Order: sequence, then C-alpha cells, then structure tokens
Amino acid sequence: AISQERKNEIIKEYARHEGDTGSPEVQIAVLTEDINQLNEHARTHKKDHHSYRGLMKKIGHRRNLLAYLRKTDIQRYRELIQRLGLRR
Amino acid sequence: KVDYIAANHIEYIDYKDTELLKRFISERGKILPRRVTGTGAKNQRKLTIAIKRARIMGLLPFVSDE
Amino acid sequence: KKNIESGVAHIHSTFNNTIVMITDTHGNALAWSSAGSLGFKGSKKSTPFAAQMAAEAATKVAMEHGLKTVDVTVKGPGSGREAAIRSLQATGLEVTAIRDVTPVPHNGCRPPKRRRV
Amino acid sequence: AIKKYKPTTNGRRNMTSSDFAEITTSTPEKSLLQPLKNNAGRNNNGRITVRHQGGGHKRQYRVIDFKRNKDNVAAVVKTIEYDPNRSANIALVHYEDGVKAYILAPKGLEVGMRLVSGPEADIKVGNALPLENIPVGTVIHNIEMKPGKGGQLIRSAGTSAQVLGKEGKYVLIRLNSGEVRMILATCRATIGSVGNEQHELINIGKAGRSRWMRKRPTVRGSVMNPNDHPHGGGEGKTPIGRKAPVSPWGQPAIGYKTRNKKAKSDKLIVRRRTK
Amino acid sequence: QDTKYEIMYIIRPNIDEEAKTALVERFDTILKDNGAEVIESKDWEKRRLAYEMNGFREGIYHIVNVTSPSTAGAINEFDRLAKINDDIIRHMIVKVE
RNA sequence: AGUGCAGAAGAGGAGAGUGGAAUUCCAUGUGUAGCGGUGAAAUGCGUAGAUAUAUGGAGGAACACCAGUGGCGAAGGCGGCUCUCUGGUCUGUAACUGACGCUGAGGCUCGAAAGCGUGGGGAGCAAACAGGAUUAGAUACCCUGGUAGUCCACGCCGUAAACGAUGAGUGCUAAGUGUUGGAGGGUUUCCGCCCUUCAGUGCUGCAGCAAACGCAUUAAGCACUCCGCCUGGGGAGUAC
RNA sequence: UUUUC
Repeated sequence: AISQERKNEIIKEYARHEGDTGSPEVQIAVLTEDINQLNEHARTHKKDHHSYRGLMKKIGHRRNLLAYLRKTDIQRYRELIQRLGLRR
Repeated sequence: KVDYIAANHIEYIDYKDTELLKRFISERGKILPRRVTGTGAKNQRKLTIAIKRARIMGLLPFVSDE
Repeated sequence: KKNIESGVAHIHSTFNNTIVMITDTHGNALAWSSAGSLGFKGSKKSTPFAAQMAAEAATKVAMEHGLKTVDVTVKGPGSGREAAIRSLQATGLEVTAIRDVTPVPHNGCRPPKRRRV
Repeated sequence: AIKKYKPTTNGRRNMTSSDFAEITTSTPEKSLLQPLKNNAGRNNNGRITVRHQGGGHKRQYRVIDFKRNKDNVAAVVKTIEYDPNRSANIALVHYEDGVKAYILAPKGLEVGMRLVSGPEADIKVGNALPLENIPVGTVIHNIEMKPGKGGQLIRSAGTSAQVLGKEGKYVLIRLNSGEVRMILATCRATIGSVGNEQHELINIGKAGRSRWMRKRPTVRGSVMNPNDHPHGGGEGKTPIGRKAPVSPWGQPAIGYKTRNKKAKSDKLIVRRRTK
Repeated sequence: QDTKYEIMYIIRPNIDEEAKTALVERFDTILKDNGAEVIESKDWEKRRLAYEMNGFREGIYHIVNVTSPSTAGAINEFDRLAKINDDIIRHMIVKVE
C-alpha cells in the first residue's frame, strides 16, 4: 500500500510526543490511510480476494483498537473521530 | 558435501555467461538436476529461470535433433 | 535412374504394423514397403522378422535406381524397428548415421480414455 | 448500458433500451444538415419494390466523411451524437484550418483527442492511413473498395476486420462473416472498431416501437389466398404442400446461393465462409 | 526510487549502418521524452541465432539501460513501437538488481 | 498482544503482452495398394491417390526437463516467460503503546468438479446418440465415428471421501536422525566443517495412554477457557 | 489380457 515517506510523515503530526510509534492514535491513523489506499485497490481490481482479506483484517484491528480507546479516555476518542473523519 | 559452483563469490548470475551456463544442460539440451550437479536449492532455481529467459532470445536452443 | 547415390530412409513401427520408405536427400519418395505390403495380416506385422523382409524388399527396388549410402529416420516406438535397421544393413547398404526422432510434446493435448481391459 | 423498465403495463414487461450515456450533446450544426424524403419503397414509376417500408418519424442528413483527404493537419473531436440513419455514434471535428465535418466514431474516442490522417500518421484509434502503411494484425474500418470513393466496407456498430497478410499486390483482409478478400493497396482505412456494441441486446417490446422505426407488418405466406402467394389456400391450417418452400416470386427460400456465377471477382474471393 | 532495466533487442543483418544509428537515436528519443533517465548504452555483438526466427539466422545485438519511476509510462511507448517494426525482431525488458 | 528500526524467502492474487514443441485442417512437390484397429476381427478410410514424406499457412488448448517426504495460501487450490497494482509469513532488537486477549449462537465473506442465463470461441477430449464386435441375451467393457460440455467475460447454485474422517487459544513432559528459510561463537580463504539458537516440514522411538490397532513436542499424554455435535439398526436426511 | 464355473 503506502510508502515509507508518508509513513514517516503521518506518524509525526499525530504523535503525542517524541517517538510514539505505539500510541493507538498513530496506529489507527496509519490503518485509516492504508485501508483507503487498499479500498482504491479493491475498486481497481474488483475480483481479487487475497488482498480484500487484508482489508478485513485491518478494519477489524482498527475497530478493536478504537473500541479499546473508547473505554478509557472519551475525550481523545472524540478528538480522533473529529480528526480522522469516521464513525457512522 | 558435493561441490556447488558458488565457490566463487558471484551473486548475480549475469544472465548471459555461457561459460557459467553450459555445465547444467545436457548434450542434447535439457536441464541437469540438482542432485546431479550438487548445488543449493536457490541456485538451482536461479539457473532455471536464467536459462528460461535465455531460451527465448536464441542464446540457446530448445531442441537439438537436426 | 540418375544415380542419386545418397538419401535418407524412414522407419515407422507401431504395436501392430511397421512401414519403411526410402527418399532422396530431401527427399521425394523412391520406393516403400510395409509388413502388410508383403502379404501379411493383422497381428503378425508386430514381428521383427517381417520388418526384416519388408526392409530388404524396399532396398531391392531402392538400389535398382542408384544408391549406396543412406541415413535412417525412425519414428514409431515399437518392436521390430531394430531388425529393420540391421537387415537394412544386410543386403547392401552403407548406413552412416541414425537419427531416432519420435517427437515428444510439451503437454499440450490429452491422450484418450485410458483403457480398461 | 441497458435500461430495464419495471413492468407496469403489459407492453412494458420486457422492454429494454440504452442509456445514451456516451452522447455528450443534443444540438447538431446548421452547416452539415441536409433534407430527406421518405420513400416507402416506391420508384420513379411509383410502385412498391421493397416491401414493408415507410410510416414513421422525420429525419435529416448529417453529411459524414468517408474519404479524409485533408492530410497533415490535426483535428480536435468535441461531440458524440446520433444518426437516426446509422446505428453508430458520430463525432464533430474541428480542423485547425477552420473546417467542420463529422466522423464515424469508433470505440475509445474521448473528447480532446487529435486524429491525424496522412500517409505516414501514427497508429492509434481514429487515424486514417492507406492500406500499404498499416502493419500486420490491426483492426480496421471504412475500407475503400476503389481508391477515391471513400469507404464502403465495414461501417456499422460493433463490427471489425483484420489484416491477414500483404502481398506486392493485393492486400489480404479478413472481413466479418469469416471471409478473406484481395483488396488494392492504395485504399484508405481507419484503425479501431465501431462504437455501440449492443444493438442485438435491445428488446423493442411494443409493436409501436418497431413501428416508429419505419417498418410495417409482414403477413405470413401461408395465410394468403392462393393467387397472391404460392403457399396459400387450404382449408384449416395446412403444411407447405409444395416441395422446397418458396418466396412469393418463385426462387426457393432455403438453399439457393444467388451469387451470379460469372462475377468479376472470383479471382479475389477466398473462402466465403458464412453466407 | 526507480528501477534498473536491460532492454536488449535484435536488429536485422541486411540493413545499412546509417539506419542502425537512426534507429538507435529514434528509440533513445522515445525513451527520453516520457521521463526516463538514460544512463548507458552499448552494442553487444554481431551474433547468429541458435534457431531461425522469421527467415533470419543472424542478428545485431544492442543493449540500452535506463531507470524511471514506475508510475511513468516510459516503457509502454517502447513496447508499442518495437513490436510493430520491420527490423527489431524481439526485445526483452528485465529488472536489473 | 502490538508498532517503529534492519534483513530473508516464496507455483499467494488480479490486469496486460509474448515464446517453443505437439495433434488436426488447408495448399503444393514425390509416391502407389494399402492404411488404421484388436485377444481375434470387423465397422471406417484409399485408384476422385490414402498412409508415408518435405516446405509453408491457419487456428484453439495445455505448459517437457527444471521437480524434490520442495515451497505458498484459512480451506477450495497455485508450476512456460516478462512487466504494472497488491496481501500475508519468518529472523535480530526492545528505545514505543501499557493487558489493548481468546473463543465466538444469529449475521457477513470465500468456496473443486458437475449444472443454469446471455454473448464469444471450438485443436484435441468426449456424457447423450449411431454403427461394428463378444455373449444364451449385452442397450456395457473393446473398436470406428460424434454433439452439448471442457476455454473467455459478466451473473447464478453453495455441494464432495472439502480427509490428518483428528475444532480453535495457551502452558508442561527422554532422545535420535535427515531436510526449507534464517541468526550468533571459534577453526577459519568455513563461502566448502563443527557448536548454540528460531521457526515449518518427515521418520524411528521412552513414560503415559488406549478394545486392540496405534498415538507419542507437528500427542489420540498431563491440564484450563470457549464453540459445535451424539444416544440401537431400519423407516429417512424421507413426509409436512 | 476371449466368455463360463
């Protein structure tokens, strides 16, 4: 999907401080742009299945991290869903 | 323990070295197996794909009867 | 006629027939013989003996037109295809090179129903 | 693509028609229209020759190239329209000299392309080359029969041809319906295949829609009285009592090849495959 | 980044040598138009063929070497034009690492 | 449990183009009484020149050797070549997140072959069907023919001995020997030995089980979590 | 590599 150039780019603006390659804000952001590019891949090659499975696994993982993040700090939850454009 | 050809430190098989290539073919023109030549698994595969590229451009014959 | 003096013969041997034909250096057909052509039938065309007598009956007409040396084309994986060559050596030829070409495909078509007998 | 109307009334159960999605505009020019009559198949003498014609809407000419002789001048393509005459879609063309005329639009034309028509123009969709310069194995239309007319071979929708093999003279061509023909090498062509693909994928549905197109109902032969048609007569329904079923003029219908064959082209025709 | 390429094609024997230079410059121009950093080009040999190809049993071997971004169409304009010629018999494009 | 940093392998998938050999048909040269077939024959083809033989032309399908108890994928499955898009796996490290995990009734997705719709294609192969043989009979095995189908695109059906007949997650319990991809120590030109350590993949074996069969660090052994299923054979995966 | 026990 993505290149390391945008992978270096988007971790820095959404990190809470220096070096936040964990920090589930950054992880759900990277997963969001990955699933957007792979969704373009699915729109292009409409009869692959062996990457659409990867879409399903990434959406499940980001779902589970988001549902974790809801149970601890609701302010950052609203912050991110305003900040990334999701949750319908 | 059978001596593979990779005693020289050649990494890329250079795709055209007929000196490095005729060892693995038959006199009739087939491919000699890996137990016959005694090499590692990946170099067998590299030489296979190398001469499958080399059979199309006329650098090597398919069938040698006539 | 013309003392062609060289050429290539052909051998084709099934499991139930074997057939010989002798050509020019390219070649046009000069004279041919078969195991059935000498007055045989059915099963008995599989023998190496009939291959001998048919190949020699081909050579008899072949060297009545000027012919000393010959090369041997062999198709037809069968039984008597060696006795054809060796009786071809017998009655006065000078076989100098043998090419056994029966062509293998590279898995393009299918064989028929694999028999149940 | 194809619309499927929801079945509301019984003459709308199994209708289909296109989307007209390719078509950009709806306004033809003044300069390229010329009038037309209906004929309903009637001569100078005013008698019916080809049956079952007439009785529909109004139409006009749209004067369309078949020659493309203005060479070494580029050309912009801006619209994709109708003919009611042709099955297909047809395109306007702006020459850079300031000259307009239409062009038969094949597949793959977009607005903004440039079509070049010289004897050495490049090989893409829409160009116009003489048949010498076209290499082996392309897809071709508007083939001139004789050099200078303009095209008469394959024109209509969704069709194609190929180039089998050159000679010194002539050029071989696979047409549609299987054939192979010798054709002179100084004739013009295009490169590509025609637009609409789907005219065999349209239910006409009503009687009235095929009646809008300039048709007319065709009576069965065996229903006529025996003096307008040789199948006719007979009390009850009858089978064809005559050997080899006949058109109403003689000439048995299923079987006659009617190529004359002593035609002047049997040297050129190889393998009439499906006629 | 880019990707490194061998592009080796086979030229007829019976052409004239001025046509060789014109052909080489034509294909180098159709590379250099479409965003393709040419680097290096040599002529390989004057070699015969291990089997007959069209009616020919010899050929002139050239090699050109180029890098380009993968999004650029600097290769398809070679692929369309090489195989519609008269003098280029075959041509092969490999990733070089 | 994850993510960054650094490497490695691979018939994992879609789109596009291209190569050689072979079978059949066409055209032309030579060539004449046979060819093919079987346990044995015969239907069939050949004097309107077959088989055979040499040169080209056409077209569709499958990819010889490489090839292996190899590899890849959750299963179905994936082997000519090249390029474009793209998923997953393993090895060192633990600076980063601080339990974010497992299983999952209904629900959603995928799913060998056969079959259905619409449009293409059709070289071999061959259900239905025709003819020739065997038999007491032969709608079959054997032989000569021969369509739908097998291929492509877009939809449909959702089935198998889909099997390791062994559900998924995790920890513990003698060894021995080959292989696929890695990573460290020294002899070291070690890149050609040996020692240590990760994973998959075979095979022989001890405690332990089991009705024996056999299983046995890749448990059918020792234990927890969660889910599905069984209760004599028929009636039947039938009736409603 | 013919039917039958």
